[PDB]
Amino acid sequence: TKLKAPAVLAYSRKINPTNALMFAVNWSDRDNTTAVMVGTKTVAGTQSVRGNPNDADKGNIQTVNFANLPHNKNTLLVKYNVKFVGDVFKAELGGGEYSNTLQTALENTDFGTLAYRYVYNIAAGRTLWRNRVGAESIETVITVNDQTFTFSDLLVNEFDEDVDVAEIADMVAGVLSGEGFVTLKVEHYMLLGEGSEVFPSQEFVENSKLSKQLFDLNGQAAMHDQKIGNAIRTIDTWYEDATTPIAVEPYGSVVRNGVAYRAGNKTDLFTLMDGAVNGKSLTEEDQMFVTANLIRGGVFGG
Amino acid sequence: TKLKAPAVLAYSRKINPTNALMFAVNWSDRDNTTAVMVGTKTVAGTQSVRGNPNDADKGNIQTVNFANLPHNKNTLLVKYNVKFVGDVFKAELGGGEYSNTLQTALENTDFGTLAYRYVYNIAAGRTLWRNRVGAESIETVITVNDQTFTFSDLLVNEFDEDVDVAEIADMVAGVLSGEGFVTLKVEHYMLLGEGSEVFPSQEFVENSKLSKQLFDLNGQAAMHDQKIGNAIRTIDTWYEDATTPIAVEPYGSVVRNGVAYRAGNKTDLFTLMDGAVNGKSLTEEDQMFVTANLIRGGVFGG
Amino acid sequence: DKLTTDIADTNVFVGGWQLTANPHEYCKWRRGTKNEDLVLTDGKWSGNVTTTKPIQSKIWRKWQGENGSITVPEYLLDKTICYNDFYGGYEN
Repeated sequence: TKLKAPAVLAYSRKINPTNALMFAVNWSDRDNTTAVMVGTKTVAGTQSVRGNPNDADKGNIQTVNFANLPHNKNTLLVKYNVKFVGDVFKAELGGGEYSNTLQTALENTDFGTLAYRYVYNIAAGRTLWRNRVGAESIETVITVNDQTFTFSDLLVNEFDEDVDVAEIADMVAGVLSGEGFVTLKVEHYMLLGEGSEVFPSQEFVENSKLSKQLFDLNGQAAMHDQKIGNAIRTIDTWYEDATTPIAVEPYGSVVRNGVAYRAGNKTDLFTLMDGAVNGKSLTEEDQMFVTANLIRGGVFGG
Repeated sequence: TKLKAPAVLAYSRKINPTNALMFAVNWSDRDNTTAVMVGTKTVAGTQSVRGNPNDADKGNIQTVNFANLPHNKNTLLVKYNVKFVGDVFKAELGGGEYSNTLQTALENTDFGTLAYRYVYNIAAGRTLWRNRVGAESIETVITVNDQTFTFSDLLVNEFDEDVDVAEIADMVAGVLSGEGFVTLKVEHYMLLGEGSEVFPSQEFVENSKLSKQLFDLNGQAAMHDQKIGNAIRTIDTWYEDATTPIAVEPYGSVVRNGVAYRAGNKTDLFTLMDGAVNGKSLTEEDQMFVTANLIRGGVFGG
Repeated sequence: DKLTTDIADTNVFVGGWQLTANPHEYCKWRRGTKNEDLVLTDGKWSGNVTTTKPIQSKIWRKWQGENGSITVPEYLLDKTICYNDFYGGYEN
């Protein structure tokens, strides 16, 4: 026995968001959208690094990218489309023995809690990352198969029971449990105030003159689709000493805190995945974690 | 012990001001706000550069900006929204092996005084550097959670007692010590005189380029958001040989004076946070300085 | 075979050559290589130094430096001495 893995085994992304475009609107006039633009501003700092104090003198003086709301509109709108996709247990490019034993292992997983946590991360505005900082009110409009759901300020770190989140999560769980797909056009309205600086996705650059460069599409401020998709799967509350939901990862790994939350304590994806294939009984929360990693995607080879 | 600081450790900015848009009003006609336009006059002159002696014969048609009040309005109005945000102890890139120790070492911070000095720098006119100079009348209106506050005569150098700043400082300290945000719409009306020349903030030009760029949003004179953020945190009167409040820097460093006040004398932020996570007894003033830096934010790694 | 009881020219019984400049030219006290000195000034190195990062695997103690100078042979001046906080000079 002991089906190990295909070395080539990989799964695809079952939750595909678009690039979250940023627009400037008013809280009452949400139809007059204007492209928030990514400009560049120059900056004179103080050269304050942790190490040597003898270069605290003279300017830091460099250019960065900035994106502010114009001072005639006080609301930031974030447009994206999240497409949940079915056939989640089939391997896109992995094998056909290990994948179907994993399919039969997770065939009784609770897709309802999975879909509710995804639609809650969409609807509470967790896809907004620092744009929620100092927001009067966060209104999320989710249009799914010609049905508009409006959400007020929900508490994000706890997945409290809401009937409209459960309503959208019904078709999202129906998609994720079987075949098919569903599309969620999500519009965020946050009253950031007139002229408030917004926070689009920053870019990775090496030889650029900009110290910080924001992601843009034809100059319009936008968030990365991988950033939005990372904030979809910030549902993991089933690791050891769970306090806050972290992103669904094969190791429970957060880059920012610098510590993996499921590595070294036999609660990672690969040990539970090999156990689920080899026939030991999985509990419900780690079954949901393994299914969440399957619909996240990733090469589970090695 | 020996809790060594993370290399990725950073804090977000917690005092977020908008760009200070500048308008022309009268002293008794405060509602008619006309936007102060940056004019730009051309100056004819040959180029003189060190690297190109062959190009000094002809060229360098430069066109330098300026910004005065119009000859029918005698009051300059400066509008900006300062957004104070809470949970200043949360590290955004740091983590929680060091940032959680900082939470539990700076919980005894008197945020009342911190916030007082922030709102006093807001109200007294620290955010109006060269255009409060020579003004026969200074006025500040703060609108906060549908409350209007009026300030006329506050000397900016010392933080004297006035119950109006104190009133706002209460809700500002309640934000900064706890969770949430507060927004102060600050409009400064300074009576400089009929057609007096005003002072927007300056973009960085090269050694060559043009003489001086004034800060423009959509053609109208304004001042930088980080420059106002320099004004708000200008509360540091707790370094050794403290004469005037300086901007709270991780090294206590001012660029324009060519000296750093807290660098190289064991009062820099980094030694104080390592002392806090190693648990030696801090006084109230340096702990307040550390909390002011964490409110300011910035990456502290090495 | 070097510290012998002869006078030679670079020897120890030197006689006749004390009159000449030969025992001070061919027998040089602290005869070293050319040795130029790359100097660290406030964290900023002078010549072809290029600060690098050490492996941070097992370092117990590492003290930092801002001033001072390093003595580099002229042979290794051709390439960057690549000064580092943990181990000083090398060939990389």
